[PDB]
Amino acid sequence: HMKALAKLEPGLTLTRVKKPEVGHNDVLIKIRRTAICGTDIHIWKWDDWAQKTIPVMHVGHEYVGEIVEMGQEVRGFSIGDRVSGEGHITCGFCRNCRAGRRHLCRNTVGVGVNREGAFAEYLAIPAFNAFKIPPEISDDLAAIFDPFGNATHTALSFNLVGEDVLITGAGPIGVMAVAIAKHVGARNVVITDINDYRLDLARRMGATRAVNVSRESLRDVMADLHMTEGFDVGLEMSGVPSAFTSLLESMNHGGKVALLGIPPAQTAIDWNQVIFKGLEIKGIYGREMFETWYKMVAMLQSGLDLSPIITHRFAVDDYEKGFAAMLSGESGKVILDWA
Amino acid sequence: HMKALAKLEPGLTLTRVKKPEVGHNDVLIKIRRTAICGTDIHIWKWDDWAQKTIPVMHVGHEYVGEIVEMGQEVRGFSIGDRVSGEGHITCGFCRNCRAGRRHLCRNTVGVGVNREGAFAEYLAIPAFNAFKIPPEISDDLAAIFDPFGNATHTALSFNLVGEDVLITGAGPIGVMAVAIAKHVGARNVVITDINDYRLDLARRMGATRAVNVSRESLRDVMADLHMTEGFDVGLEMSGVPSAFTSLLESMNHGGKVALLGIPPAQTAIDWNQVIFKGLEIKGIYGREMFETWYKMVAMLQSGLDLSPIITHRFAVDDYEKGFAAMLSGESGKVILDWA
Ligand SMILES: [Ca+2]
Ligand SMILES: [Ca+2]
Ligand SMILES: [Ca+2]
Ligand SMILES: [Ca+2]
Ligand SMILES: [Zn+2]
Ligand SMILES: [Zn+2]
Repeated sequence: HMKALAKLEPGLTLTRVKKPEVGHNDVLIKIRRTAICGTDIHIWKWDDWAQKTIPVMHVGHEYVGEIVEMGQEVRGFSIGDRVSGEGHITCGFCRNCRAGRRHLCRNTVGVGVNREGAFAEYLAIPAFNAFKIPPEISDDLAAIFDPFGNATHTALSFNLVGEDVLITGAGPIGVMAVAIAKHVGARNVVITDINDYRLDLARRMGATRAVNVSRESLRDVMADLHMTEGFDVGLEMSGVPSAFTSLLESMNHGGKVALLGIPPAQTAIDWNQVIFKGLEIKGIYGREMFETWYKMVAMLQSGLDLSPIITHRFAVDDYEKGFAAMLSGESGKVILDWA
Repeated sequence: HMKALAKLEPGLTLTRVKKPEVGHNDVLIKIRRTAICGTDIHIWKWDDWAQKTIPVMHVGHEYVGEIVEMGQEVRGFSIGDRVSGEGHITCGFCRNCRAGRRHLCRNTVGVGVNREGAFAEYLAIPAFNAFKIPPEISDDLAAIFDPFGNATHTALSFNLVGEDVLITGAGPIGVMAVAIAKHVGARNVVITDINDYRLDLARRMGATRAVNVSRESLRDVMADLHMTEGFDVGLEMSGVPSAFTSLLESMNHGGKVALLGIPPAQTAIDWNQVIFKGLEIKGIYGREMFETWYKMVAMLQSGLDLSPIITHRFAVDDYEKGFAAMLSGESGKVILDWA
């Protein structure tokens, strides 16, 4: 049996459950660190989709661990390799899985959502959903590779060299996009939100301005920076309609927009912004490919500093405090330690 | 004095007006052919914007003619050169005009809208808004260079080689985009509308299928062509919300969308189509640059056949019949002759 954080009955209980089975193509991962994700607080809340999807089962899916066992068909891994992995495990043999487009596999299950999650001592997943972490990258950073991949997918969508970048949303992914943008040559990087704590973190991660748009005018900020013509690149991270609206209004002619945050169903936009300015809008799908993760590793190996994004660390026994910190909204990523 | 087609009092009267003045940087064009544009029928109707903007003045802006006079500062033109030209004349000396982005000039006037138009024996415009037509291109084709430029701007936005292309809207610009798409290597080219006449013209210009979506199911058509995965490229020409909705639903993963038609203000779209499929959406601004027109000439010189797009020709005295044909909706482009 193994210790785990489960939805036994809101909240999560520190339960105890049997270890997972290892198929012919599975790796067995002994978990070292797990981050608390935005999906996780929905489960903790026993909220909308939480009451509709969780089997009731331990949750979680942002993790790093060391391989302790593998099936007899697993290729390319040693016992002892440190790995992180994706949030959704796929079939691995369909045409789409075989070509790396596992976001297209017709049989995806969510780790910690549809099946056993990473909030347990041991995690079994298919080898093709695992990603080896090199020893120069810490466990805490490895544990957030999945949201880092979304930030990278969004922020590297366009060339940023000497470009002015607007980011709407200072959640963890938006804050990582700030640091990426400066790393890859952006000029002005302006991020907006309504949370002073999250924006202060963004400033510490290199934002030119971190603008609380309920306290300060984005237009004023642009005039302060001598860029009244508008931004070259906009990364929409929040999914909030007013943020999207303000981002489109703030783009210059020929501006490029990456859409990561998911708008509500009846979101109307001013398509005159898109057409008259010739904007390019690119949807950033949720489940990035491992080619993104290889660029992630390379950036970390080049001195990209993501460390400020980790604001709280707790032992797994003290998981209650980690969800509290996440809930306040005054946190970056929160790490649970399983040592 | 010169003969002209004016809004003297709905409809347009064959009036008689003084010739235009020639500034230092103007060319004076003796008009040969003029096409009836979608803006023109709005003026003929005395409709929404027509009652709000026309000075009451001769209208029109799709033209070809021969230069008969020029100002003393005009460069690069001979008396006798055949020219077409853009729908909006600009200042020509601002930073944006000097770099060819006259769609960005802060002082643009609409030919036949804000100022004297092309429905007259003589037309004066700034030399930098004129474009020389080579002798191997007929006058009738030259007269439609402006909508042809919009079709080219839209259809060449993406690489089409071996790609399946969906075009929504079989107006003249959509029909020209069909012929362009096949010329530049597209595989399946499917166009939709609700007008059987316009679709039949599209079929004659090379459409794989021309689908009346009130009589026939686009989904059925795609299953007939073994492309259930969806289209690679979608060109939205109509501005109709249901057409836009159906186009987004019909794109495959990684699909590319060019947005030429202008949606109504409160158009909501399903952004899940954009994000989950990773679609790329590009706004096609109304006033394309002359780099587009040079590609247009090159395609015509390579055997692109636009001739079927001209469905009616009338003398200028018989202009009443030309507006009648345009109004029925059973026409391609309609040419008025001024010889
Ligand atoms: Ca991810
Ligand atoms: Ca710039
Ligand atoms: Ca045009
Ligand atoms: Ca295809
Ligand atoms: Zn699969
Ligand atoms: Zn200008």
